[PDB]
Amino acid sequence: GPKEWQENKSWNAHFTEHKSQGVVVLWNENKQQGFTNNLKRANQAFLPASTFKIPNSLIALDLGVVKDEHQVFKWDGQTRDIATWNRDHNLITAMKYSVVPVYQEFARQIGEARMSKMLHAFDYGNEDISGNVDSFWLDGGIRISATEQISFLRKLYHNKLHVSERSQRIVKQAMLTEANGDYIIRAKTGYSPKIGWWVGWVELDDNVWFFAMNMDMPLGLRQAITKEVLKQEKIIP
Amino acid sequence: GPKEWQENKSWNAHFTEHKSQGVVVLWNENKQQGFTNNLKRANQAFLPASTFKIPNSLIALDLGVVKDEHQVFKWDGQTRDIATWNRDHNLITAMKYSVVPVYQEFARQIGEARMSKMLHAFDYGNEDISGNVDSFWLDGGIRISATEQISFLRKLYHNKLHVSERSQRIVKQAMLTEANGDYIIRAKTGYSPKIGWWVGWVELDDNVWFFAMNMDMPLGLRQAITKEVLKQEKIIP
Ligand SMILES: [Cl-]
Repeated sequence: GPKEWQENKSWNAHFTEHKSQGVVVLWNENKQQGFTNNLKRANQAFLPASTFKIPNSLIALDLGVVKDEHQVFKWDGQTRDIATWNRDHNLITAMKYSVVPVYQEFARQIGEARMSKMLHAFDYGNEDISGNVDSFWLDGGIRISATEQISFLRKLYHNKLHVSERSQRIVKQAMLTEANGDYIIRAKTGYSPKIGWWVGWVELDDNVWFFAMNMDMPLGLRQAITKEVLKQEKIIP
Repeated sequence: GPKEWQENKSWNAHFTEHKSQGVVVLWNENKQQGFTNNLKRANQAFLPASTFKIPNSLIALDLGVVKDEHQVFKWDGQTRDIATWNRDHNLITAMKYSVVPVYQEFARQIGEARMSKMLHAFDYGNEDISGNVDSFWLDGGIRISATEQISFLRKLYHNKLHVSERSQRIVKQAMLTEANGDYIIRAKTGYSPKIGWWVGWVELDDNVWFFAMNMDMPLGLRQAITKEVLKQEKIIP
């Protein structure tokens, strides 16, 4: 009978087209079935990089480190290389522009004990915050696979994570990336030197498709390759 | 001192382009200043038509008539003129396709006493539900102006309406109409033979512009005219 996970290697063409190497993982929520071009890489655990802003946001909200999505976190006045980082931000814009220093301050206020407890409660990756509490998702020991990202995102979608419903609704709002009359994408990018990510889901009228992709050494290719797979599968026009 | 409200009649060109007549009202949240092509019409009261799905959704959720945005309201099997109505819906798709019969069922469950009490607590228009409990926003006594729509929407945006924060967040999610890297639109269309509406807001990185437009005897002109004003004011590209 049918399998929970099927391999579709025709998606490799979308990586080959860009001389890229990576994995796309899709989960059809109605059918309760997943699809990927590479089942091995789909289960390979990598640094989450800025995809960690999803659980980090949830924890900061649930503990009151972030009061709501409108609270302003003032620029500390240090000029950094990414220009959009050198300004005041709220939760919405800090996630949109992947503003690392804003989330590093969240993480310090959360603190290591609560961060580790919350990641265990979330069943998140290898749950390992070794390193600095304000950088482990960038250069420490935490590792999460694409299928583990799907599992985490499905819990978030269904408000099943062990944080308040309010925290989950606000983070799903902050994840909003694109919407029109055909679909809604809620997602988060991530970039580290060796790995780039895009994880999230596509809401349709009568189904949800969760996705998690990563690729070696990326940036716009993360969304472009993912969208080529979504188009091939007729999920988006 | 500066004016809270200013009239810009140059926007009339976007109406007369289509041999149309109406009002657009804009509110700049950061500046606390409003702009309109027609100050008198901005404050005249009209039937809300399907813009009433915003307060109706809020009330149905707060009273538990609708449990959440996933609850399915099955098609009653009656083939109606609008094809997208002849199917099962949840709150998200019922608002997207303006599915009148789903919301009439909400209104019947809410009932006259609780509907009137809620609209009073919302300060919603003339607070008058005279007419049929399940059609007064289409052919009964309720009236609201464009500036009153703005004031109601600002309360919703800030979670200041009387109902639970949860109900307000769910309805703001259901109002999602369009999103990209430049802006987010949360809005609701309204149509009756007499009046057409588009009300909502545009979220930018560091500001939000509320809008309410109505126009005589309409359909796509509602959004098209509003966007021509937003483009003229450099709110959207
Ligand atoms: Cl949203």
